[PDB]
Amino acid sequence: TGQNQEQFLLLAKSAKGAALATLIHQVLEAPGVYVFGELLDMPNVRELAESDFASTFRLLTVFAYGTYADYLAEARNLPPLTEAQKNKLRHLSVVTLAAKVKCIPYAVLLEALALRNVRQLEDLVIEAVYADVLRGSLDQRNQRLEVDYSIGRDIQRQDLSAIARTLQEWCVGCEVVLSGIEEQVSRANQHKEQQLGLKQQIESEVAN
Amino acid sequence: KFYESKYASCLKMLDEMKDNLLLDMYLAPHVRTLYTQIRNRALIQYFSPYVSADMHRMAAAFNTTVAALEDELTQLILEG
Amino acid sequence: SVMACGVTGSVSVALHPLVILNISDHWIRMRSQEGRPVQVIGALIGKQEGRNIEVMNSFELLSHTVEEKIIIDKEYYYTKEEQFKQVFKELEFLGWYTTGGPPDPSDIHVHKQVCEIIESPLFLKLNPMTKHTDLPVSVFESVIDIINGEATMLFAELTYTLATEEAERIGVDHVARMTSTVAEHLIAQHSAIKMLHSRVKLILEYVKASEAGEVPFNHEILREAYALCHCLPVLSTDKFKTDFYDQCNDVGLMAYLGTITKTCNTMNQFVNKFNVLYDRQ
Amino acid sequence: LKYLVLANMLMKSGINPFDSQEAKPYKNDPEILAMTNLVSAYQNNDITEFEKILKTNHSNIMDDPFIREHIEELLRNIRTQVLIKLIKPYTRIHIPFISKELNIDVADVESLLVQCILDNTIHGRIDQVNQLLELDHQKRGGARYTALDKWTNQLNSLNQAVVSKLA
Amino acid sequence: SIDEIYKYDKKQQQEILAAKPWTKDHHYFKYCKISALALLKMVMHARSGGNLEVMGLMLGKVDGETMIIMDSFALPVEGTETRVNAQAAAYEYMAAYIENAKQVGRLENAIGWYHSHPGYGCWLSGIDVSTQMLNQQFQEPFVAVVIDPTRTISAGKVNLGAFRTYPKGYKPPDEGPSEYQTIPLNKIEDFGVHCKQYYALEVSYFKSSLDRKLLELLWNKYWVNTLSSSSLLTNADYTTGQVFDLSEKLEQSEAQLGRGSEDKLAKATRDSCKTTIEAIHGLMSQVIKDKLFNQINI
Amino acid sequence: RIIRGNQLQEFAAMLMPHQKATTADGSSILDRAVIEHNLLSASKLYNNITFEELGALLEIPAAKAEKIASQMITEGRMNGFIDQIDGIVHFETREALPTWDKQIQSLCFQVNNLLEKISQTAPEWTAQAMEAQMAQ
Ligand SMILES: [Zn+2]
Repeated sequence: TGQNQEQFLLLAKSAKGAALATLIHQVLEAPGVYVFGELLDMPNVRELAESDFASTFRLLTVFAYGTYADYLAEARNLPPLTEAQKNKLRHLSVVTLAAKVKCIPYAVLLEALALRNVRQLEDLVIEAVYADVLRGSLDQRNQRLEVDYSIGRDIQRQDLSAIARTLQEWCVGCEVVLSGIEEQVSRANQHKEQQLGLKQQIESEVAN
Repeated sequence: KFYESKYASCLKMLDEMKDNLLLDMYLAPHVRTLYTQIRNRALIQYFSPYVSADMHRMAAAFNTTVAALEDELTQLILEG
Repeated sequence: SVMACGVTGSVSVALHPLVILNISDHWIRMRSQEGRPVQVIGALIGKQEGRNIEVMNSFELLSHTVEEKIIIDKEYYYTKEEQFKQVFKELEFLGWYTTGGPPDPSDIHVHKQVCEIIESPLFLKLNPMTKHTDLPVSVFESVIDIINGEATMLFAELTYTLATEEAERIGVDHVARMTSTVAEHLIAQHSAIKMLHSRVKLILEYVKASEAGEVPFNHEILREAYALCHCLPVLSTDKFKTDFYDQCNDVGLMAYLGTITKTCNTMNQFVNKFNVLYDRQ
Repeated sequence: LKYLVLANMLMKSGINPFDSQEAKPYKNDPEILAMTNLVSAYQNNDITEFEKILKTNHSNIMDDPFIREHIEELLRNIRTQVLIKLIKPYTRIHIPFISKELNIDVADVESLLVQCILDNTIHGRIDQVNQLLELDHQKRGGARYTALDKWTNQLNSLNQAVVSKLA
Repeated sequence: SIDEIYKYDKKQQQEILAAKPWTKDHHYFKYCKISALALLKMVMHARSGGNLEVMGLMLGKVDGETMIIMDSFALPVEGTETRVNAQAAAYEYMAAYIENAKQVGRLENAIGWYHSHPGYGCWLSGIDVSTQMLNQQFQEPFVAVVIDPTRTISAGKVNLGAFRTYPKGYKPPDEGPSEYQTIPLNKIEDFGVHCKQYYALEVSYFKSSLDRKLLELLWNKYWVNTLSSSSLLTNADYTTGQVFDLSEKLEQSEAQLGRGSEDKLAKATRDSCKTTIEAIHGLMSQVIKDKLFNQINI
Repeated sequence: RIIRGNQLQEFAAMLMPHQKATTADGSSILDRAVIEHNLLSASKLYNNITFEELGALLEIPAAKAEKIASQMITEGRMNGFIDQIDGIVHFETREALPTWDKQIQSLCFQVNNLLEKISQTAPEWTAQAMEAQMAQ
């Protein structure tokens, strides 16, 4: 998303209670809008929390942080969604699965998205790749989804540290590899010169 | 019949000749070698185009029993 | 700022660094000859595989100015084409290049002339007087739009990647470096890793600055950093493990046979000398 | 002219009898038109068309014994090439499928495949138990392992010859 | 001044061509300066030929004992390495190319010829020596450049040589170190026959101030390509071809020990060493990639 | 992208009668072109697929999916191979180590895009943290 961010933020700053409550149902039922981080952090939408339209804010929280199974567990409280919105939330659940692991079996996908047959799932993954949400390829025989690239959904202000926790884990990793080379290169010289020196001793005994 | 992969009728006619060719002056002292060389070659030519072959059809095509074919094939794998 | 500034098009341009050096050399040579910076113009050649365009080589084009407008010599181009087709038979005219800042009316006028030669030409612009820290190369496609009833041509910028040719990488690296078998072979990797480590550290520091506070919070950038974190480890599948250890055992076996050959030679030297000193042949 | 077209097809493959010299205006003749249809069908390798012309022009071809004697050989010559065009995209192909596609008995399909693999026209093998044709496809970097194999053999003989020097 | 070398002085070149100092000394030309553009273009052309030899012409100039190559271009010729003076078939094309180049401000004229030796090292064969001797007899000042694109890739270092022939009858002086290269058995005989009929120039490279700037800025993104090289499988068939040769060399070195050219086993040992060392370096890059991108986890 | 029957139904309704030309048994040039387009498009989504499923996704019988896939492979318009016993078409995977190198490229390109976006949105901290690299 990018154009829709500005286009709906313009309307978000110029909207009130009920108009915002219906705007939430309009942003979730719109193609391309898979991130709601700027929209959920608005004071105008913060007013809707713990108010007359609380379930809509909870629905936006599920769409920005939770999965389709989390929606199914709280479907009695949350407002009803159409097939397009249910699909979108399923796409985002596949993104969460893809964020966890690279190779996703069909069983875990069928259980997490609440699907009955394989083609439904395959068609949803196609709809994902076609909406530029996921990249990858499907394997029928081994019944597995090979994920090449998945987008970012969750913002997580409190759990942000975890990102750094992995980034540092990569940094340290680099810092090992780098030093490794520095040492190995040094060794590669340490041998060479030594050997040359040794040869120069052998060659000095030819005169005797 | 050897070239057309019809080894049943080929061995049938060959065994029909056997006793009559056994009476020939110069041909007889080789009649064991030739026949064994032919049969073996045939067995190879029969199994050449197969990855997985039924031994009953093979035994029927070579005018022999399945256990005798099993022994013959075991000898053919061991050296041939 | 008269150009497209809207929807993307093909968005698959792979540029070879040879082309960048061709254009740099063209500009340096004309500047050397005239003693002042000169706008240079030329042709881009390469391959098109569906929506993927690969820009592989380039050559200088002949032009004249009529009053104030730039006219491309088309006869020269068709002659040059007859000449490059003999040695680069699989390559095709893909577009044109020139030097300077952001696209202008003159570039559009010339682009239309190039459009008389090929249907959808690329336009590459190189800024040899850049003030900025990023590579001063941009690539554009042309779009034909209607603004207030006037059907006009505009440029839309395309993103591009650099080519992945191994010989070219080594050549470019060797040129950029311009100075034991191990010590000199892992230095380009050490510099590449150092560059990666810098990028990783800058992104990590941006994350901590955002989370600690003071520095402005951004949903979109930290979201991409989250998306980057989830891309690690790259390839953890069992097929890849089997293939990686296949590679490693192949090189391992080869190293074992090589060491055997060297030890066979050392044994030969020793026995040759032992049969002379300790033995009488 | 009929025996000329028969010889043009049996030669494997003349495919241009009425494009030569004297046979050019005679192709329109209603008696030898059957052979023009048959030589065009043999040229494009079509069994269905060949058998259709052989069924339509039954008495014009099958009454003569010299053409009837070699018509089976010719038919098999077409069937071989159509099978080769059919096996190309498959790695494992059913025998009953080929039997229904070429329109020929399953035993004659296996007999044709046996003869064809024996003459190296079809690259593959037959799985007689599961009744399928397992075609030859599995090719990887086998050039390296052969070079490493000869390197191993030569290093063996060399190290033996180096140790042979001392006593 | 980094860009001083790019200045073309026509009268100065005419003066040098009228003076002909190379006639006073057969070792006159000692250095070969190659532009980054010409290097890249010749290596790119050489790689584009694959396992087949290609050739082209080099445009440039002379400066004292130094031959300067500014640019190059491919010639549409057959029989590189089999035909003496194969370039001759492109005469017409060369005349037109240069004419058209002059129209766009390429002022430098023919300074030499380049060709590739895919997977068999940089040196001059018998055919190459005849070709270069012709060129030095009728087209002087002229230099021969040879590139091995395959070994460039496998060694991770540019494999290029610049050579000049000696006139018929003339003997080289005492000093000749000769930097060692593995030559395959199908080429070694011809190599040995003609190796003393020419000498190697000291090669160096140069780039402009703008090239310098652009290559630093290119590197700011081109580093990604160094950590995704995959060199072990790009030209695998080369190392397997070399091993084949190595095996036959070892067969000959075994025949030498049999009963009873100067120590074939030591040569073969240095060949096997070089091939293996290249292979292990490939694995080093692969393991480095595995350490950086795979061993991270959640 | 894979074109659905429904989407083609609407497009076919947009056409003139002359534009609905049919080659043989009632099947139109467009019908067949869309199947072939969809087969090639499906080859970009899957490493392998069954004829039953492929038929269902393309809204054609499984035998037709096999037959047309087989034709396209033989004609050189699609890269793949067919397993008739298991009833599966395998598409040109291009996996193993080259994919690993390409995924590394994607990751590092993501790194570069992220650094460029950090410098664009907040250059102050970018310079402030850039000096720290030189300080070490
Ligand atoms: Zn040569």
